[PDB]
Amino acid sequence: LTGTGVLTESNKKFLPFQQFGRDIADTTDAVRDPQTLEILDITPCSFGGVSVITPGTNTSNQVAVLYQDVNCTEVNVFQTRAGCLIGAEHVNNSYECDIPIGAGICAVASQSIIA
Amino acid sequence: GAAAYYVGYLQPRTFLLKYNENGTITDAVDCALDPLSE
Amino acid sequence: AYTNSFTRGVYYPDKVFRSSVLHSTQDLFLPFFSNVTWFHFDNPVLPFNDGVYFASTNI
Amino acid sequence: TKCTLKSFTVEKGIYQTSNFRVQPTESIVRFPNITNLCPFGEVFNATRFASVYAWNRKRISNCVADYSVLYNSASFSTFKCYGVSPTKLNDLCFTNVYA
Amino acid sequence: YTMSLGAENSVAYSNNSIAIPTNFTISVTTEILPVSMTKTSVDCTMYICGDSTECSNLLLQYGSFCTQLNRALTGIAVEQDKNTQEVFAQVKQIYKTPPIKDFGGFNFSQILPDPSKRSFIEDLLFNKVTLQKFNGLTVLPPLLTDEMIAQYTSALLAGTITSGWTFGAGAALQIPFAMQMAYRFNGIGVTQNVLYENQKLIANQFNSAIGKIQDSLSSTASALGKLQDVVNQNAQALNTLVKQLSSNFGAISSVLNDILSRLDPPEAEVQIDRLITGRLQSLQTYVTQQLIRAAEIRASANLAATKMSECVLGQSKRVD
Amino acid sequence: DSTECSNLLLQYGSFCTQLNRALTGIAVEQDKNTQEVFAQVKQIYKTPPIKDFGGFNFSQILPDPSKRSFIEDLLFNKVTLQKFNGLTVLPPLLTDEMIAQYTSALLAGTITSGWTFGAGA
Amino acid sequence: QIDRLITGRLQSLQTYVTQQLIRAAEIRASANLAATKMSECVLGQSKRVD
Ligand SMILES: *[C@@H]1O[C@H](CO)[C@@H](O[C@@H]2O[C@H](CO)[C@@H](O)[C@H](O)[C@H]2NC(C)=O)[C@H](O)[C@H]1NC(C)=O
Ligand SMILES: *[C@@H]1O[C@H](CO)[C@@H](O[C@@H]2O[C@H](CO)[C@@H](O)[C@H](O)[C@H]2NC(C)=O)[C@H](O)[C@H]1NC(C)=O
Ligand SMILES: *[C@@H]1O[C@H](CO)[C@@H](O[C@@H]2O[C@H](CO)[C@@H](O)[C@H](O)[C@H]2NC(C)=O)[C@H](O)[C@H]1NC(C)=O
Ligand SMILES: *[C@@H]1O[C@H](CO)[C@@H](O)[C@H](O)[C@H]1NC(C)=O
Ligand SMILES: *[C@@H]1O[C@H](CO)[C@@H](O)[C@H](O)[C@H]1NC(C)=O
Ligand SMILES: *[C@@H]1O[C@H](CO)[C@@H](O)[C@H](O)[C@H]1NC(C)=O
Ligand SMILES: *[C@@H]1O[C@H](CO)[C@@H](O)[C@H](O)[C@H]1NC(C)=O
Ligand SMILES: *[C@@H]1O[C@H](CO)[C@@H](O)[C@H](O)[C@H]1NC(C)=O
Ligand SMILES: *[C@@H]1O[C@H](CO)[C@@H](O)[C@H](O)[C@H]1NC(C)=O
Repeated sequence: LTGTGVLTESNKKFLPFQQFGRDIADTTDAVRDPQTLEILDITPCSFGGVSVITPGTNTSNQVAVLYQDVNCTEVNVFQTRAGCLIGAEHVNNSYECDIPIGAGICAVASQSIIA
Repeated sequence: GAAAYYVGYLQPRTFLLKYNENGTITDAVDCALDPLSE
Repeated sequence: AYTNSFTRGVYYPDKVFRSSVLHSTQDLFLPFFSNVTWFHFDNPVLPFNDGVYFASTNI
Repeated sequence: TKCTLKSFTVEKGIYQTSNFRVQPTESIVRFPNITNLCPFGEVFNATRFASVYAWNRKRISNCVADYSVLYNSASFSTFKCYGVSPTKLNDLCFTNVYA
Repeated sequence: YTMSLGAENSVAYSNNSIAIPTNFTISVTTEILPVSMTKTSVDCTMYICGDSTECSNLLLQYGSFCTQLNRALTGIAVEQDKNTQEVFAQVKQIYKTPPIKDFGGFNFSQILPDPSKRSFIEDLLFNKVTLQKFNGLTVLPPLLTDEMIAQYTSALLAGTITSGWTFGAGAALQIPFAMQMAYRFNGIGVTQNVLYENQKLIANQFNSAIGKIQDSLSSTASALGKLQDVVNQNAQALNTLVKQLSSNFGAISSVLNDILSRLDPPEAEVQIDRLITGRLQSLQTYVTQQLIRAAEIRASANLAATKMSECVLGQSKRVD
Repeated sequence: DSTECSNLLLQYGSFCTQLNRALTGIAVEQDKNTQEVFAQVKQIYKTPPIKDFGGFNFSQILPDPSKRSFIEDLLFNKVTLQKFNGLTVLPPLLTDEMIAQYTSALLAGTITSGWTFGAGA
Repeated sequence: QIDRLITGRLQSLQTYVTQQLIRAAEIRASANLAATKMSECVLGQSKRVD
């Protein structure tokens, strides 16, 4: 079996005559090591979409980057429910939504990006 | 003291098996028995 | 001496692990509520008929 | 963004430009602990071959494979596989083999 | 049996006589309308090949197929937020409900929000219904969160109590509630005095009707089948799409990793090309059906917005 | 009725189930459009036996118990309406002599009662 | 050869179904308008012009 992912100890109780399992639709969840007979789950490493926030082309060449639904623990830094947004400056006061992001947060003012 | 023993035969009949939280088969429906199971 | 094979005869079709999920597969099984043969003596030889369900309770 | 939108000017707003993922590291391999080879010579180095109408057949199991000796050497006059690349034969684990 | 169409009555029609009402029942009615779907988004290049350079190498021979599909899905997820903005966000600003509540005896406490949490009914509604994603599929969040929508609806029905159709033209004008209802009666064709003389009975019927709705919803299942349907359809489309990955499509194997792991590039590319053709056709089918459903929802949202404009911010004259 | 073709069809997965479901959804919608258009009245009102509607001649609009109304028969004489394999057609839920009874109820209501018939009693 | 015939016929059928779905959606729109006209013009007296 040749694939990629993260191997973790499996609490999912196998039976003496099971080598690996699938939770749904051919998605193999675990496997028993052919040496130590231990069952480890394969949870694929995080991935997803990346989007760019810009004020345009003439207004500025600066840009903020949003990593959709990713906890910023992998590669300023501010976390939302849309995902982790890096490059924008967070502010407290509220305004009219200019550039929509998601989950009620929108984004340029005073020569920089604001969230 | 003759004891009893039952004997049946198998057939290729599609079954739908119900798995529990323990990964154990606890029920099943025979998909060609009657109109309801069908 | 016939009998009612109520629901017995289900088995694990493969060595793969599933849980908390319904799965439908096609294989050789024992049709539900079919009749079964009952023996108690006379032990004849028996056709194997592409698989055999056997059950009993120590002769 | 300019690259995806096919323009040297990109107006205001939000644009999705690509996906991302974290690349795998430190390759691992777990084969079974069994360590012993099969009598491959016994398959090729023998004169007791069966007649076609009475073709013989044996089984090969519970051993270490490695057929590069048979694959590359001129020992065989014909070497053709059906659905399997011979150059990967050593890296393919099987349940049994029938000869 | 052969179905009956209805009760057979025959109005006694002559030419010298008329029937006229001598009483009235005010009542309430619930009307349910969907206005959105889950903002589905799928990465085509990962869906078809995923973590395989050679596969995408062959995919490049089909040009922009992924680009067109991705773009179409973006255009629908965008108009779902447009639909929600168009139906709810029709109020210039956020009105507030005055703290002292003496609306002529009319008990509106089960419609207005309670700062403890949404209104009682809204909470019952949310708890009435029962709202996967593992390989290149995701769902984007909505722009307007639940608390933000419940803030629009609180501003809306906190306006129409205090100002009526007025607040939907210009500045709000405070008018005592009972006077407003009396006017609306004049608006139908019943002399204003009828409301004042019978104010107590009217308030009682209104309240006992709100309580009847509260209990109809609190007990009758399948109240929101129309709303549940959209969720079921979205879930079904996603589950079928995911399931299709196990289909062989005439290949030697349904898994790309094994074919690739054991076949020389010639035969391997052939089997890959077969798999790709199959998976691509499945994706095209999915996106087409999703677009049709989106168009139907767009029409539904437009109807809902129209109904809100004429029935909430004013008083409809058109019948039924 | 080709076993080999069937075998060569399973390799393509749930295509047929999906197509069948689509045609079922539309057929249900077709039965709903008629339930939603004609079935607007809860009772079946009937035209009074004596007809003295202030001089307005209705005899060509109302049903004629000889058979539908005259105009409807004319309409059914102006249109130009099988299955062989794998293809079929389902009958509608509401038959012709049922729809014509919804029309002959809404029309026997609007006459006697004005618009109140569909507002309340 | 069978695979070739199957792919072809399957595609022709999927095309048919797609066209039926679009046509059905347009008919639905028409039926909705008809329902509105029956509700507003027959069961009462519409005032909107034309
Ligand atoms: C107005 O008067 C008519 C004439 O009787 C009433 O019509 C009938 O009611 C009686 C029972 O009271 C029935 O037996 C008749 O079959 C009805 N139809 C006729 C006579 O054509 C009518 O009900 C009266 N209006 C009200 C509101 O009661
Ligand atoms: C119009 O109908 C209402 C329906 O409630 C009548 O109200 C009832 O009147 C009776 C007789 O006084 C009381 O016993 C009930 O308690 C009233 N019901 C409610 C809910 O308060 C009303 O009387 C009717 N109009 C006339 C003129 O009789
Ligand atoms: C409006 O009606 C609500 C009923 O929902 C009233 O609330 C209740 O008052 C009773 C009387 O003591 C309490 O037992 C209930 O617990 C209260 N809450 C509910 C949810 O029933 C409310 O007081 C009424 N207000 C006015 C002004 O009529
Ligand atoms: C594997 O086998 C070797 C000897 O054959 C032994 O030393 C080692 O402990 C074994 N490991 C396991 C996990 O069985
Ligand atoms: C961009 O900004 C400049 C000045 O800020 C303005 O002149 C121009 O019209 C804007 N739009 C463009 C370059 O498309
Ligand atoms: C993200 O990671 C932090 C720390 O690793 C953790 O506390 C948090 O629960 C995670 N999830 C979110 C949504 O922040
Ligand atoms: C925002 O509010 C929090 C909570 O009072 C405070 O700690 C923080 O300094 C504020 N930041 C700004 C930029 O106002
Ligand atoms: C099976 O799972 C249940 C929870 O669903 C648990 O209570 C039980 O201990 C598990 N093991 C069994 C039943 O052997
Ligand atoms: C046959 O015997 C010769 C002589 O030892 C040896 O070189 C050769 O490898 C043998 N053949 C096989 C298939 O092992």
